Amino acid sequence: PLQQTGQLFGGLVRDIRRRYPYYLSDITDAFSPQVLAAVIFIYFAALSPAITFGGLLGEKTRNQMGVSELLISTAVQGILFALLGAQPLLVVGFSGPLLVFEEAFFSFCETNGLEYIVGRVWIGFWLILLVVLVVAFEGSFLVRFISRYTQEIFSFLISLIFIYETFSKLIKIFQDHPLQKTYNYNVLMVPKPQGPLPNTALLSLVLMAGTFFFAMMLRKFKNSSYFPGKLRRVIGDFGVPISILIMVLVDFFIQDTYTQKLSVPDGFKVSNSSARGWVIHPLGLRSEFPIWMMFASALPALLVFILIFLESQITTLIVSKPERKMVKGSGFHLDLLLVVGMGGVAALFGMPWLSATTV
Amino acid sequence: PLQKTYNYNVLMVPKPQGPLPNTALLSLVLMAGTFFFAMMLRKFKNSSYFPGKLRRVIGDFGVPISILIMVLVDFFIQDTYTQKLSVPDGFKVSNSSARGWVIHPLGLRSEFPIWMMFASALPALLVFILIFLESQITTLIVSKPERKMVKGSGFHLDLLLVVGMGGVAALFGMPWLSATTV
Amino acid sequence: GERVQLAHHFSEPEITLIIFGVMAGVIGTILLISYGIRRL
Ligand SMILES: CCCCCCCC(=O)OC[C@H](COP(=O)(O)O[C@@H]1[C@H](O)[C@H](O)[C@@H](OP(=O)(O)O)[C@H](OP(=O)(O)O)[C@H]1O)OC(=O)CCCCCCC
Ligand SMILES: CCCCCCCC(=O)OC[C@H](COP(=O)(O)O[C@@H]1[C@H](O)[C@H](O)[C@@H](OP(=O)(O)O)[C@H](OP(=O)(O)O)[C@H]1O)OC(=O)CCCCCCC
Ligand SMILES: CC(C)CCC[C@@H](C)[C@H]1CC[C@H]2[C@@H]3CC=C4C[C@@H](O)CC[C@]4(C)[C@H]3CC[C@]12C
Ligand SMILES: *[C@@H]1O[C@H](CO)[C@@H](O)[C@H](O)[C@H]1NC(C)=O
Repeated sequence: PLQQTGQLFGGLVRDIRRRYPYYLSDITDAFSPQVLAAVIFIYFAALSPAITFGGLLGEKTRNQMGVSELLISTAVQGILFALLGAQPLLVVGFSGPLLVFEEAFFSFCETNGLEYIVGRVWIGFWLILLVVLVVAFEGSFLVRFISRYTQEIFSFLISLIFIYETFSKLIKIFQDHPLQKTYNYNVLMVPKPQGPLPNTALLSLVLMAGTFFFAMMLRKFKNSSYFPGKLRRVIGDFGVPISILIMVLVDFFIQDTYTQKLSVPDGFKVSNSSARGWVIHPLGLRSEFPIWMMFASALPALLVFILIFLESQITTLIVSKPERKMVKGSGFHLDLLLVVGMGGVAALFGMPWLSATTV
Repeated sequence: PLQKTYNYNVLMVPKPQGPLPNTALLSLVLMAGTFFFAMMLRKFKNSSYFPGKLRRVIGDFGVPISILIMVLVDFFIQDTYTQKLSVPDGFKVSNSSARGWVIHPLGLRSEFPIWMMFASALPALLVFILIFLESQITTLIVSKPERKMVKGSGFHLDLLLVVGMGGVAALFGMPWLSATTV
Repeated sequence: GERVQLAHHFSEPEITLIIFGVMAGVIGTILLISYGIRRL
């Protein structure tokens, strides 16, 4: 699939003819409880990072892009990628390097006095042209030069980063509510507790440890020799939902102690109404957009394209290894084109661009 | 218990008279960590990691290592209170008024009744039955042929020594013991 | 949109159609140039 045909848009047509004949099987093969368990797993595994990244982006960009816009963009891009993509197993969502680039671009626009959301619109406009040019010349054939060396190094680094961030969030929770002999019993809770609270960090650690222990025990029980095989596999597939339900019920009966919960916007609305609406004018919202920035946005668009390309292609390489028994095929060109095009379209509506996250 | 509010002014001597924050949760965390470290070191004893001699040395000292690690972890948490081991200040009787080191068989405060001296046999019979069953079943468990015991075990000598030491310690006002299974 | 926005000669559908047309023209020109090479 990584060969260079020499024909314009040849890779896209090859990926289409490789994957779309299996479209009928892509609906019938989901009739199993393992698919539902995977849906429940990936729902939380994509919603929680999306909520965290949307909150951080709203804090850092003065709520120009926030939780609601990121969630809507994730939903739309995931629906379109599942309906039209060549590797539906990929999960489309926001990532940390994208957050860093957004912060850097916001700082640049604040320093230069430029409308940052319109700059994002122009960045997406350049991204669409860049991905069309890459797909036209079959630019995704260079991925064949990425051997197991770089793929495994990137996967190990990303897993280490994920584990480090997971532990650092717990460390931050412990720092926010340290272990002290005395506490103030009159602390305002809305919107967040302004002071340390008893039994918070320890209960969070207990819940995290219990969730991890139950998940590992159910994963081992999947491969264990206990119970009838069908029921054993059913329980093992739903191990993560069972652990999540058990720990949520355990925290539910502890009414007195406070634990941080998931936060979602009240409705489908823009994070900051004053800054922008649903549709952002490429010519400018408050002030006329400069002419030079429209042409200068290509280099940030080039960096975004490089980031998204590397992330998505390495993730596709990892998930489509021959040792993983992938007997349906993967399309690099079609997936890259769809991802970057959806990002460029979502840039117009003031929504963040995404990528195929590895984890 | 886990409560929203606590009284920050609670007397600690000899024991806390009221609920304290972060106590039960930290106790649960310490217990879970001790168990997890002990199990992980027991698995590491049978694992294929590290040189074999060092692996066996670490595995044998798995329980002391886990105890030391958890004690050090609790040590650096100064603010939170956890219940500790309590021992008497010195080698003395628990209640000086009740008895001393040597208890007179004829009576300490009042003359001991004659009938109770002969009636004590049935409680002594029950104690002997309990100690005999406990010690002999424990000896059977620890001296199974499948456990590779190649030195032999003596049931009669161990039973005689245990019950005799219990009877002697009864004179000095000390509890009688038995070979505990665990 | 929201609040008060600066008035422009081209509306948002108009400006996005113009941008898409310019992009399509650039793509077509690049494709024709590439088709010209590797033949002569
Ligand atoms: C609540 C469950 C029902 C309670 C009613 C209690 C009544 C009751 O549960 O018996 C029915 C059934 C006995 O039927 P049976 O032993 O033949 O079932 C075998 C079992 O399912 C194995 O797991 C299968 O191997 P694998 O996994 O595919 O590799 C094997 O298939 P195969 O590979 O050899 O061809 C099956 O034949 O139970 C059990 O499975 C034994 C464990 C019972 C454990 C106790 C029940 C938890
Ligand atoms: C801090 C340790 C020292 C650092 C200095 C680093 C330098 C360094 O550590 O090399 C020395 C030594 C190599 O010597 P070597 O491989 O021959 O040692 C074998 C090893 O001890 C096995 O565990 C033994 O089998 P078993 O257990 O009895 O069944 C085997 O005995 P046998 O049964 O075959 O007759 C031993 O021969 O190390 C290692 O053990 C390999 C693991 C190194 C892992 C990395 C070190 C942790
Ligand atoms: C990469 C894609 C977006 C095409 C390349 C962008 C360049 C070539 C084009 C696309 C849209 C164009 C703009 C469209 C409309 C106007 C309004 C007009 O009164 C002044 C020129 C101006 C501001 C154009 C400048 C050049 C422009 C920015
Ligand atoms: C919305 O943007 C304005 C500036 O236009 C800013 O003052 C305000 O803080 C923003 N809203 C939030 C919730 O940050």
